Order: sequence, then C-alpha cells, then structure tokens
Amino acid sequence: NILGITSKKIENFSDWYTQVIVKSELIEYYDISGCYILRPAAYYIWECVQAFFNKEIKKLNVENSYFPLFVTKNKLEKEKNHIEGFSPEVAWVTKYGDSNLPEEIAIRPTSETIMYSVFPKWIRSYRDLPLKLNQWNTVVRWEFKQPTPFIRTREFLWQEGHTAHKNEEEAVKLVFDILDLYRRWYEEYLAVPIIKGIKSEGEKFGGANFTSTAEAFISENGRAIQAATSHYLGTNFAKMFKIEFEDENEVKQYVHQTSWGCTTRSIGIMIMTHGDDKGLVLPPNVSKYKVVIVPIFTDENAIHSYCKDIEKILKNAQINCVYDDRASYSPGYKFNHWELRGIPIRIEVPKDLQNNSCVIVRRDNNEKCNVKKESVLLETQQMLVDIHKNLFLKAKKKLDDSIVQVTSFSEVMNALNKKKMVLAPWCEDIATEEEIKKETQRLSLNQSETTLSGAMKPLCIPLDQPPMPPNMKCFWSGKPAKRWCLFGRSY
Ligand SMILES: O=C(NC1Cc2ccccc2C1)c1nccnc1NC(=O)N1CCC(NC(=O)[C@@H]2CCCN2)CC1
Ligand code: PRO
Repeated sequence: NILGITSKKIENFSDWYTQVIVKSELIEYYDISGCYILRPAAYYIWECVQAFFNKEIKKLNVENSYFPLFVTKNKLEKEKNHIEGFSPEVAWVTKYGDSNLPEEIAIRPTSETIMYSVFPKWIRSYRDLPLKLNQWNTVVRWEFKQPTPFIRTREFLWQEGHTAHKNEEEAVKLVFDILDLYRRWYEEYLAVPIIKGIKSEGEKFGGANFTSTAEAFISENGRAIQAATSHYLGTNFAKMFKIEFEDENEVKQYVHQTSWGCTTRSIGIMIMTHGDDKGLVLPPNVSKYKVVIVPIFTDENAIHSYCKDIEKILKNAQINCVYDDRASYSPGYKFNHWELRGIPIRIEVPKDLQNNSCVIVRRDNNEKCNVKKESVLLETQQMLVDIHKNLFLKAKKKLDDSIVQVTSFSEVMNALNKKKMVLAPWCEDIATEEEIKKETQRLSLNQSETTLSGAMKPLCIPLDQPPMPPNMKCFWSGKPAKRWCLFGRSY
C-alpha cells in the first residue's frame, strides 16, 4: 500500500499530483526551483504529440528550423509592448567562467525578436511569401510564482510556429487552422476537451492584434488553464523590425505575422484529468506499453510459456507490451506496480490456462472479463479505442458541468466557490479586468490553494457565442454588454 498513492485525489489534490508524477516515474525533482526532469515515461508522451503535430504542419507547408538560444539587447527591445511583458522574467548571461562578457546576452523567453531580426533578409518581394517556420526547443521565463511540474515551470519544452503572410485574411486563416490542430492535439492523443476563444485585451500577447486560445479546466480544484495559444500579430512586429516586401504593384507593404505555441503543459493537463487514486492513467496513443501481462501461481513453466505467447501475438500486431515475469514480487505487487504507471490494459494469467483464456483488465474502470486466447488480439485492439473515448467523453461531461451561465455578479462568487467557471455578459472594457480580479480576490475568504490566487480573470471570449438579448447589460459595469466571456480561477 505504501508503494501506491497514499493521498486521495479528492482529499489532497496537491499532494496527490506530486505522488502520481513521481511514483509513475514521470518527473524527477531538481536542485533548482522551477526546473524538473522529464524521465523517459514523460518524454515519450512528448515525442508522440510531436510526431503528430509535425505531420500536420507539413501539410500547411510549415518547415522546422532552429534559432539561437540567446538574444542581444538591441533585438530584444525592438517592440515596446513585447519586451514590457517579458522584461522582469528574462534571464541574462553576464560572464563566461570568471570573466564578464563584453555585452550581456539574454536567454530566449520566446523567439519573436530572435527570428524576426533576420526576416528582412529573407522577405524582399511578394514571391518570398508566405514564410512559415517552426522550432522545437525550450524557453526560459524566470518567474517567482509557485511552480508546478509540467504546467508551470521556469523552463519548458514547446513548439513555436512563426508565419508571415501578404495580407490579413491569409494570416488569420492560419491562426485558426493551427488552433484546431491544438484541439486535435488534446482530443485525439490526450483525450482532453478544450474551449476555443479569443483572449481579452488585458490577457492577449504583448504586441499582438488578437490572441486565439484553447482553454482547459481542472475540475478537482476549480482552476482553468490555457492549453495552447495562437496569436495574430498583424503588422506590429513587422513595423519595429522593418519586415517589408514589395508587392505586385511595386509598393512596400508590411507582412502579417502569426505565432503559436503549445508546451508540455499539455501533459500535466492530461494527468490531472484522467489520473485517479490508483495513480497515472494514460490514453493508448501516448503510452509505450499498451498491455502488461502478470502471471499468477502449479506448473511454472506452463505459465511462462503461455504468457510469452500473448506477448508474441501482441508485438506482431505492432502493439508494444511488457511481460512482468519478476519472480521476486507477488502478482499483487505487479498489479499496483503498473496501475501506478498508467498501463492501459493488464492481462492476468492456473485456472485460466486450463480454460485457454485470460483476464483482461481495464485501467480506466478496472472492468475485468475473460477472453479466449485466439480471440485476445481483436478484443485488445477495440478495448484501446473504447478506453480512449471513455476517457474523453467522461472528461467532456466534467467540462460541460463546469460552466455556469450568469447574468449578474451576486451569483458569481457562489459558482467560483463551487469550483466552476462563469459565462457572463461583458462589455470587454480592459479597465474592468483588473477591477474584477481585485474584487473577486477580496471576496475569496473560503479557498485550500495557498499558492494560487483566489482572483478570477477573463479566460476567453468563446467562439461559440450564445444568443445575445437586446437589452442585456454587463454583469460588472452595467453598460451594454457585447459578448459572453468565460471567467474563473486559472493557473
Ligand atoms: O508559461 C509557463 N511558465 C511560466 C514561467 C513560470 C514559472 C513559475 C510559475 C509560473 C510560470 C509561468 C509554462 N510552464 C510550463 C509549461 N508551459 C508553460 N507555458 C504555456 O503553456 N504557454 C501557453 C500559455 C501562455 N500564457 C500566457 O501567455 C498568459 C496567459 C494569458 C495572459 N498571458 C504561456 C505559455
Ligand atoms: O509565447 C507565445 O505566447 C508566442 C506563441 C509561441 C511563440 N510566442
């Protein structure tokens, strides 16, 4: 029992998340705060979604590349609105060994200024457009807020795409094309539902025209979290970096640029969504070992021979599996050993050999059933798909039951204290965002996230807008509201 999870997911969600990521061999802690080690089980998930996202962006003619880790002061402060948001979190290298550098250099929090410093040399005519680039790297944002593995780290793996188009229509089209790819990223591989929306003016990317987002929600602690982002930068970065091109009428024009990113935070959202009191729970598309086979003891040689036959037919069908034949541990140990590591299927094998069958157990609901030997391949093929849809449909229902539509403010704190979001009519005035955050944080006297702010913030203006009444006013200012917006506590 001590080798398993000792904290229930409902009781202590913070301690539960720490035990799950450690005992499943996903995360190892480090002697630098905010930095964590991705063990092979965690990095394998990253390679899976990386192989999917690569194949999809090649269809859009996006090409991979790598740009330097460092940036000078001259290039970093080109755009005013972009550096003002990143300035206190930018890490600076100031010396080599014991000798100071002739000029200080900064570690990339994002590669806008690094990549766009050389775009004018690549973009000179309309023939050089569209320019589409992507990187798979890490960036460093040295914040002093409470770190959490995967989702809130000072260094994080991600991809960052950067495109440049001839007009606004072509760039905005790619923004929402990428945004839907992020939806397939979370749905088809992590089984996590998301909400597409537009960020408010006070929550959009520095130097961007608008920011499209994919929002997720953690229902155990009532915290939303941005799953991915896709910005339409317009001509803002093109003006400060002088990224011009001569059009087909011999007139100089600014390019319409986009930037979009999705990090390993996607892995943490998956853990908080499907993890249970038994440990990690993994969708099949991001799990290395699909099935685990545990013997139960007469004739020991007959059980070893029978268990290896299932591992043979499973590996023949391109389904990687593992047979835990460790004689130093009981089956009960092996049961909890792989349930903590998120193995989707366990096949248990003396009476089963006499019946020429085996006990196939699911990880999501622990539903066991007898399956004959010759009919175990097809039964395990479909159970993988059924486990993936069950994890997504259950997560979709918990997401739907998390949004509460409100028309005033006297019903907002009740929904927040119920671990819910709120869909309220809003005038979208940027001045009201700080007013709502300060007031909701003041009224938050009953939380127990001691490291997360009790304030609620504008999450996103959902693309799926419900009908708007003619005289519906703003829930905060009372002015004529414009659209519905999602508010709530976030990561
Ligand atoms: O951001 C991260 N770390 C920071 C450093 C640190 C250090 C300690 C504690 C917190 C943080 C925070 C991050 N970390 C691990 C994995 N992924 C990450 N990023 C993302 O998932 N990204 C997509 C959402 C983007 N959100 C915004 O730009 C905000 C939201 C609206 C207004 N602007 C950020 C990029
Ligand atoms: O950090 C961001 O939000 C944008 C998107 C990826 C590159 N820069």
